[PDB]
This record gives sequence, structure tokens and C-alpha cells, in this order.
Amino acid sequence: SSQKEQDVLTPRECLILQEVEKGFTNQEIADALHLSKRSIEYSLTSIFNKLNVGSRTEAVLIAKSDGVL
Amino acid sequence: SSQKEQDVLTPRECLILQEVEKGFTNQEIADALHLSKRSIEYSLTSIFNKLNVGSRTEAVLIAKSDGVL
Repeated sequence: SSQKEQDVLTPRECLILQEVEKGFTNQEIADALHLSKRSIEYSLTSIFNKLNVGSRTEAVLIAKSDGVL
Repeated sequence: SSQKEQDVLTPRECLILQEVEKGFTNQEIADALHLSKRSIEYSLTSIFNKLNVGSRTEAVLIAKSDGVL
């Protein structure tokens, strides 16, 4: 639970991460969740707060750092 | 030379990567190169092509994947 950070996030936020950390971008996340590059960006900017991510770059970076991918 | 992909890039493009792969975002790249979020984004979107990066996410992701950070 509190051990995790990238997966302890909200279900969508976790989906967000996996789609960024995937190795594409927020646009692919939108494409994945069926949202929009506009919609997920609002989740990326908030993941900036939640995951202490810089904006998106850490969302994908920290995942590998942790061992997620 | 041809072995590298992330660092074989243009001097700026390499600087771009290191600032994304750093663990902040393109905005920190802008702030690092003293450009702008609007100018580096133009480099990120082209690094999409150069590095085969998905937009920016791979720029920071693939770095760790390779062992850059």
C-alpha cells in the first residue's frame, strides 16, 4: 500500500502511468483510456502532484527506476 | 556513433534528453537550456522522430532502459 507510489495511485492514475511508462506518451494514454490528449494531460498534471512526478517525464521514468518496467 | 541513439543526437537534442531523463520534464529542459516550454516542445516533438521516442515519454524512459540514467 504505502510502500508503493506509482500503483498506490487511483485506478486511472495507475492506468495513466502504465501507458506513459509504456514508452509512448500521454497521447497513447488518452488513446488507451479512450479519453483525449486533453483529458489525460489533466491527469498527468495532477499525477505531477500525486506521484511527485515532474509533469509526466517522471511518471514514465520513476516506473523503470522502481522496477515497474 | 551508430551504437548510440540518445547521445548520437544533436548537442541540443542530447541536452534535451538529459533534462527529460533527469526526472522532471520538457519544461525543465526549457528552463535548463534557457529556452521555453514552447521551444523545447518543438525539440521533443522532433526527438520523437530522432530517437524514435513516442513524444517525450520515451526520451526519459529509454534513457534508463539503455543505462543513461
